[PDB]
Amino acid sequence: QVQLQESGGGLVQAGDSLRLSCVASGRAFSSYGMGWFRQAPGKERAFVAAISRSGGLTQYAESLKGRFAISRDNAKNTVYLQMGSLKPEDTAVYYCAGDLYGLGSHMENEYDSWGQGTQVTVSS
Amino acid sequence: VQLQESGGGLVQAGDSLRLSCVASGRAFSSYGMGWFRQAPGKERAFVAAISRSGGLTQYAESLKGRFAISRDNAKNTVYLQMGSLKPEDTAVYYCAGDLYGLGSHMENEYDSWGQGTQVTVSSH
Amino acid sequence: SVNSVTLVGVVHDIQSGFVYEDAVTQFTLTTTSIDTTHEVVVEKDHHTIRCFGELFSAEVKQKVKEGNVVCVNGRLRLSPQHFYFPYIQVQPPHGQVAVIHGD
Amino acid sequence: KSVNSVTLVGVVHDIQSGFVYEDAVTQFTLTTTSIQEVVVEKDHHTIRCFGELFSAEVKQKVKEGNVVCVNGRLRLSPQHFYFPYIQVQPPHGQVAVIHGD
Repeated sequence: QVQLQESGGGLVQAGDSLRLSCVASGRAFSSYGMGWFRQAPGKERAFVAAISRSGGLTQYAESLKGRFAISRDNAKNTVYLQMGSLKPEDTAVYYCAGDLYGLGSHMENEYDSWGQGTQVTVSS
Repeated sequence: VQLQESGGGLVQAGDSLRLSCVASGRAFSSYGMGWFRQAPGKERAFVAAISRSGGLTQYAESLKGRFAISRDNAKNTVYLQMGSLKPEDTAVYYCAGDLYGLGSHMENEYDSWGQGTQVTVSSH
Repeated sequence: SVNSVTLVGVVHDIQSGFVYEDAVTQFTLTTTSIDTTHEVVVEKDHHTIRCFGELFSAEVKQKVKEGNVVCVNGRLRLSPQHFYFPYIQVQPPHGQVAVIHGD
Repeated sequence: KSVNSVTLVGVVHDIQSGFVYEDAVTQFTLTTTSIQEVVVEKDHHTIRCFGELFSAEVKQKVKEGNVVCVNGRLRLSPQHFYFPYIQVQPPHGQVAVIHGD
């Protein structure tokens, strides 16, 4: 288990662009696969994106490729989520997660660590 | 074959700016089109060109990647997309026509010409 | 003087192995362009995608499954090995393989 | 936007004109160059430009030694052996001449 901390959330206007960060505590980050999920009102938390340790293997929810992009900087123990052409539907709480096995996945099931989450409100 | 530039004026360095050249007559679809420029005191220099079929473009080496040329025969119009401006891009921009349907880096090879527009970039 | 390739298609024939003493997971990627006219023509291409790295090759071999749709960035490389075999060279931070999960 | 898309930059040799399946094309060789390492790899790509207008525009303007940016589809055409090439044809593909000095 590692301690993760989202940031960069906030109030935003449709069409906008927002970049989120997630900072991992301590060591071992470079060995971690990382992932983003989000939870919208009335809905269950859904997969957004993930990136292997290496990290040349990325993974994406079909409805969100093209608009979102995941990346990492191990020299800052940070994983990012760049969001483009924001919509109201993107309004949610966005969490980062960490996969010990170095891979990341679409499954919520498969991360040992979770951030607290950060809210993104996209005023229509 | 008539030609008229529209969309010049002034704008803050770092900005993009789209230009437009509108052709009168129904021969546009056969004309190679080109964009040239001229800063106060200096010669008029080549920028970009696009052939009739629109598949063969041409670019000044330095002023490439920042600038993009395209056409819309439907509107009998040729455009110039200027990504990321700089004080040096201040000049009077001309549009030109090529009967032979190629476009060239050599202006003397163009039969038709615009009145020219006035792009003026900030700072300096 | 760059060399860039972007492909979106379907995965078949995943195989891990080596080449010149370098780990490699390779697969075929099938793309299908549906011709845009105002008839009905459809060209289809198969490409050899090749992932270099001990980490990346392994990551790929583990996660990526037959039938997956993915998006690949890499270099179009020609192998003389006159005959020239065309494969896509993919390895970070230049290239990557993105899995697109639908439903 | 594109399921199959290639972007190459380099130098033009071997400009030739002709016909594939009656279709008009001009073709040239484009040579990209990627760089105790120092990996210096050459790749001589075959470019094929299709279109009645387009093929002639290329042959009339593009010349041996030019630098170009090329944009198009990677494709494989055999006859027992497979030939790799790049298909350029508007509005999907583009040959963009880059002028120096």
